[PDB]
Amino acid sequence: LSTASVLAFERKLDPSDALMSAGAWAQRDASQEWPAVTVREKSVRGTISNRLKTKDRDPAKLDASIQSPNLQTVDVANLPSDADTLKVRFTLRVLGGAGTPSACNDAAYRDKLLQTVATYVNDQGFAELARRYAHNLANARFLWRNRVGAEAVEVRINHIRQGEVARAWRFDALAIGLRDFKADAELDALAELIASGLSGSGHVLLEVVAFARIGDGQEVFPSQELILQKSKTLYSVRDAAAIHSQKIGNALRTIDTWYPDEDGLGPIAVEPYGSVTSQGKAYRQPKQKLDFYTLLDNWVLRDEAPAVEQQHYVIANLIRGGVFGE
Amino acid sequence: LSTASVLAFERKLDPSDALMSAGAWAQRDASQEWPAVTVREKSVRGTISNRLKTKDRDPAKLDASIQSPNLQTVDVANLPSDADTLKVRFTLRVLGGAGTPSACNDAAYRDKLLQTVATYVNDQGFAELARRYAHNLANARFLWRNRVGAEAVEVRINHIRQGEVARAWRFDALAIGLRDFKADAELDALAELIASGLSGSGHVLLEVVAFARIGDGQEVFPSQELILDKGDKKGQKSKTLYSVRDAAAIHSQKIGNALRTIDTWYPDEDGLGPIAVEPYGSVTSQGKAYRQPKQKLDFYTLLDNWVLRDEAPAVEQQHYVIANLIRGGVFGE
Amino acid sequence: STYIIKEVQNINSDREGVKVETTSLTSAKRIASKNQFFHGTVLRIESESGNWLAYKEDGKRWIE
Amino acid sequence: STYIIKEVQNINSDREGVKVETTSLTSAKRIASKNQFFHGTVLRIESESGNWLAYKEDGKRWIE
Amino acid sequence: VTDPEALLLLPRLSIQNANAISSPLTWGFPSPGAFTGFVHALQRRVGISLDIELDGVGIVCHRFEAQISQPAGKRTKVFNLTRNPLNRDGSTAAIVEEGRAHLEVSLLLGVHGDGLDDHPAQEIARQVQEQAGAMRLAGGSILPWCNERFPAPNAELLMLGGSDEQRRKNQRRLTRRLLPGFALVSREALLQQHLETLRTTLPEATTLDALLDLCRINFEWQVRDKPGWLVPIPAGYNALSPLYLPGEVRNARDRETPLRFVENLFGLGEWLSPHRVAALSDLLWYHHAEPDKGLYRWSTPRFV
Amino acid sequence: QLVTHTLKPIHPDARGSNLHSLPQAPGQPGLAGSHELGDRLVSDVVGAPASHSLAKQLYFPLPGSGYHLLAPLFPTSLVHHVHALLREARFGDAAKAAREARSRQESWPHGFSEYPNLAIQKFGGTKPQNISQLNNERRGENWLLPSLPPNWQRQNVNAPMRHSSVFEHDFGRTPEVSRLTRTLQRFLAKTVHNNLAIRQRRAQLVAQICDEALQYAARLRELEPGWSATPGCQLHDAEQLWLDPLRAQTDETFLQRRLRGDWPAEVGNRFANWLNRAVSSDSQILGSPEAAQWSQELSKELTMFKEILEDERD
Repeated sequence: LSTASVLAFERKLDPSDALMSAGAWAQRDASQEWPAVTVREKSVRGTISNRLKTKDRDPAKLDASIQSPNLQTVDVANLPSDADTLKVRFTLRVLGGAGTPSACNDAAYRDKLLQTVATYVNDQGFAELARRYAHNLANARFLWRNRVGAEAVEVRINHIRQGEVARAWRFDALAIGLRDFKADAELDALAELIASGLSGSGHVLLEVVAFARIGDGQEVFPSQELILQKSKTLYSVRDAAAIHSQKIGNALRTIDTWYPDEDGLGPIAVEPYGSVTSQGKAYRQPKQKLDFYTLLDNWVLRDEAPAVEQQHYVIANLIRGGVFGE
Repeated sequence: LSTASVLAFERKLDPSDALMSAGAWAQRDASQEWPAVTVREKSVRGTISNRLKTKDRDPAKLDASIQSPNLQTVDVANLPSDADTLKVRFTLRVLGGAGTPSACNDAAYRDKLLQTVATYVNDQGFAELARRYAHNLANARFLWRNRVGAEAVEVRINHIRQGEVARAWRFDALAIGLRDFKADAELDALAELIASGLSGSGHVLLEVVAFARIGDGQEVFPSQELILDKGDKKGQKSKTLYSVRDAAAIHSQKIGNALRTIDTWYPDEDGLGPIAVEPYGSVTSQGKAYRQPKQKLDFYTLLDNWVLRDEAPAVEQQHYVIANLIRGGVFGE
Repeated sequence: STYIIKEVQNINSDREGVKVETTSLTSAKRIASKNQFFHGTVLRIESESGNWLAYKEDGKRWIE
Repeated sequence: STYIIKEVQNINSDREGVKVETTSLTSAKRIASKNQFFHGTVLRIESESGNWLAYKEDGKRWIE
Repeated sequence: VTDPEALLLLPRLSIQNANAISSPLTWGFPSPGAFTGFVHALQRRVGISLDIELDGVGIVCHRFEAQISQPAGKRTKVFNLTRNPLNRDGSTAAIVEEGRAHLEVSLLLGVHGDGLDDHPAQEIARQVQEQAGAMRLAGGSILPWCNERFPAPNAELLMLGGSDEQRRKNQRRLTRRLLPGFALVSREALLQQHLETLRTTLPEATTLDALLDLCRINFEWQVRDKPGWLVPIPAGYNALSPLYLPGEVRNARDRETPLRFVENLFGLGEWLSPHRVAALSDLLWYHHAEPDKGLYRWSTPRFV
Repeated sequence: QLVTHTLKPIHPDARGSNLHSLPQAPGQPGLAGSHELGDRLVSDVVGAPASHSLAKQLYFPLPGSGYHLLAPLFPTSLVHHVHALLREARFGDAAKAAREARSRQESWPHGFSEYPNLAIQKFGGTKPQNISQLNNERRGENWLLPSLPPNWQRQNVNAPMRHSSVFEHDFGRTPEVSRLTRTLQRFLAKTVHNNLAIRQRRAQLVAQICDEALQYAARLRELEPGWSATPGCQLHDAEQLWLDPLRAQTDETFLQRRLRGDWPAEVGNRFANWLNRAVSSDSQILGSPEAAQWSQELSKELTMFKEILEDERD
């Protein structure tokens, strides 16, 4: 019973674009019609800050470059003239059927996978993954630079059912530990709702709206769009700044903390081979048996159930979805 | 009496492109001017997570690839800032004369085929195929990813007669079983209308409009347009979505293929639901082709036997053969 | 002859590549295939400039 | 070919120019460079009409 | 070139996934033969029921939208192909060349049958439109006119009766609704004129078409001027082999008529606004065949 | 084998009778075909006439006779000939210098022709060798010619009710008319020697202006549901009468009543003045022979233009 050369799993928990706006912390109770932050252009005089080879460089060569600097145009987004609070609004949907494979070459493999998934669900539910996801949704971990140096960050996660707000929730990213997961009644309720949606007990829609105190006329750091002079290109939708769907889903999936290093990095995004771009190192290297592909191959062909931690990581990967096999 | 080296049957039930728009479910009934969804461009920065080939004894080599990400451009379609309901509108026509062959080398073969078709119709009508198609049209089975994760899907089929007046209907895809076919007054009426159109009533036009609740700012998934031109330089997009009149849509054949997913008599019939009516029971997603030629259930073999030897196969095989003839194609050699 | 060997998921993508500095392009193709780190990647050989020299899909033969 | 050679501090300006009546643009360019009356001026070649044919900055190469 | 008694004008006929190649060396608007044969196939079925005669077919293209993408490597565009189903062997399908596009066109059907007077004109028009809707023109489905606005009916008008004043008023009324689109006509006068003009240099026909259909630049610099839009078209198919009895040609789809191997023949057509044309009858395309020579052309002779 | 037609590039499964060559030239002088060359025939080696389903057989009607099916083939010699003729033009050091001269403005004796909007077609797909007479470089390198009508490129139509386009609506400048006006205004500098040919190109260029103008109004009326009151109605009153919407259900019956008894006659004057101001002329040349023909052409064009709108209201 070999594997299928073609294997794909549709991603789950796919959110939508995140719109941004500005306003006054006082008006936080009423936040509608606020004008969006429009990107603008400003000239910046380029400078030589790169590390040049001392062997190639010389005293005259340096004075030559700084003599005629290379001008470069960039794009920046700043809050309105009078605005001290930034607002971000993005929705989230729960599709479900994570273990259900989208396409498989062999039927036996698909049946074995569905059986293993049903067995795992029966033994223990997704409540653990839902609880971990609840913390990430509650806190502002999704923000990369806007969160750093913020006075007050307030997240509001509502529940949209049949077009109405079934139940609202309000949390505090600052109060909630960034590197520590603490239990709360609201977090448990949200985790239960997510587990139900994933299990297929009903449609689940959550509208997350965050309000972060940055400062008057501050400069927000939106997602820079790919370049085709103009060097920095910001991604604007309908003349409004936003964050990429994948850019949000990457932070929202920071649930991988069982790496073999136990360093101070903290939450790591679920990615095959535990690759990290910023750190430049990939934990869970293929040499070990903890790799996702090896764990799934063993638990499928040899029916070897790995540690609960590895099983959770494998289920998280299947939920995120991707392309496997060959 | 040998077969004809050249055999072709014009396809029937050929739909057109499906326009899409976004709006509020409350105004969907009273507002049909919903603006179309315009395609947009986005950039993604991902790592290479594919399976490794070289030995895993080189840890540094792996970390190196991680330092270099993968950059590409794609196309996405998202609803307007304030829109939670997606609308899709597409028409369908019924030509008729499925059994009537378009071209045949020998006249005797054509006459025998017409006689067998008339005999089958007299014995039992196409009401079975019409009923199966009615379920597909009523439900959202045509949608591949838009249906998954939907709050409420409402389909409305309008029979456009000589005038604007029509018998507009309203169904529920969620309430209707996806893997089970149940009888209903509206389904029977639709099947009768389809059978009449196929029999040659004179004119049949059905405008199907669907409204699916997805969410504010959600992303629709249109049919990617194949290009096949890799190009000699960079500065191109890796994913191109099919768009007409600056509006996203789904291919006509891509819609007509899903709508005709009534082939449930395949030999395996083990967990799989409806499948597209195609020769050799090929499946792209599953990558397997049921009804292999080695068996006697093959469409070509069954038709050859029922024509030359006049052997009437099981009612299921006859239904499948009539469905394939309705779909149309090129057979023989 | 300096040739930049790059790897990407789809034939259409931008990524840095290693400089082989090989004598001939065919030699470059063989070296790239030997150094492939992946099964689903699309090998793309490019010169020092922005002109694309050649590409090879995972399930397809070399193309120029 | 009548070409109007003009000199200005910045590419954006409205100053009159001499009519060379040269055969090709390369001739007008070589003439402007050989007879350049200023170091920091920006050469601007234009046809008899108001259409700008080409420009050249003090520290930059010819551009069209 | 029979004088048509009446003319039926199809207001708007949409087509999807039509044939946009029309020729081995050219691509674009479909060959006129596809439209001419269509009216012929309709007359063979409805002509007997309604006792009407259709010999002239006018073509007016209102909207043409192809499916092409321009690559970044070169300035030559490419078409958007489709995905073929998996082969019976289970291996991946083979990619094949194909074309698709959205074509909104209006056809003029010349009614030469005297029996039209014996039946209502509106009923004849509706009966013809009903078959035209179910029919497939150019190789694709014909999407009827259905939208928020009211539908567009087919109008048949007799051009035989009435004074020249009424005839001109009718032609103006028709051009008023046919202005958004451009008509199609065959122009062989300029083609033969240029052929004889450049015959001294070399007797090459394809070279003349290639030179005419391109951006010509003259040394001064200057660009050559044309009075109107001129483009090559498939005037017809020339006979490449002698006629063979139905038995001689193997795998023939019919034993009633003999098979003949033919080749491709190009030409030069011109796009002129309907207001430019004076007589509408000159727009209708008439198929002419020669039994001796295998030359078969749909060019409208009355246009010259 | 050597043949002038093959089914390998046309279809992979296409098999049938391939003619060795054309013994006679059936192509008439009135048209252009492969039979008109009779030379430069290139036939490569592939790898009871019979046909196949993919032969694309099509019936042809006959006057008062039966039907004849035609099974066309894929011309290879003509295709290769046209391909080489266009390759030597687009490429080569000879044509290369020609295009470079255009940028330098040098009046080089040779003239280079361009082929915009070209299309590429691949033969054999993954296995180009399967195609007959298709070499390694010749496979998929065969480019076609664009036959799309000039109206293939369609853009949006915008007619707002504000003053931004209310004042400039009368002009309606379009990229199609902009390229024609530059060619038309270039024929006014010709001397008496060039006045012989100017009597045809300039005469034909006037009709194209009215044609491109009427198309804009037609597309506007066929895309905009209507236009309400707008600012700048002093000179724009005549333009608003070009595109007439239907009377609204909630409106009065005095809108159509006033427009019914009024004929659009100022549109011609506004168009004539617009063209006069758009195209430059010389004052001293008013008493020359060119001015007479220019006024005659403008009058002939204005007459047909006014006549076209006269039947619109009536």
